[PDB]
Amino acid sequence: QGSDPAVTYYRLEEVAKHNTSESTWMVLHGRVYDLTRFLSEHPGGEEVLREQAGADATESFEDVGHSPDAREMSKQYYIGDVHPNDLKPK
Ligand code: HEM
Ligand SMILES: [Mg+2]
Repeated sequence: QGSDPAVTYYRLEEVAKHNTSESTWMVLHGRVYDLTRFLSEHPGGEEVLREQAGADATESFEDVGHSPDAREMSKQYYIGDVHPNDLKPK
């Protein structure tokens, strides 16, 4: 019922738990990225990620205007999709 076996799903209330330097997950465009090993290598700094860790950071991501290389760089951190219950209705 909407459920691709190829896709692990994470509820947002779970993603919210990963908001620490020990484990930082973040949501971008309906997708969940584990950025823990990425923190120190993010050119915009750790702080800006930490401040939005455990949440949907899509808007902030897009407003900064990340580069194509930045988008390509994010893919290795993809660990699953946001549970459909927690996606916008429209
Ligand atoms: C939504 C949370 C995020 C925020 C708030 C954020 C914010 C920023 C800011 C403020 C800068 C500096 C502005 C500038 O370059 O002039 C920056 C640069 C950069 N960010 Fe992020 N970033 C986020 C997520 C990510 C992710 C997931 C990746 C990919 C793994 C990433 C990759 C980069 C790269 C490569 C740069 C260097 C410039 C470019 O290639 O765009 N960022 N980021
Ligand atoms: Mg490329």
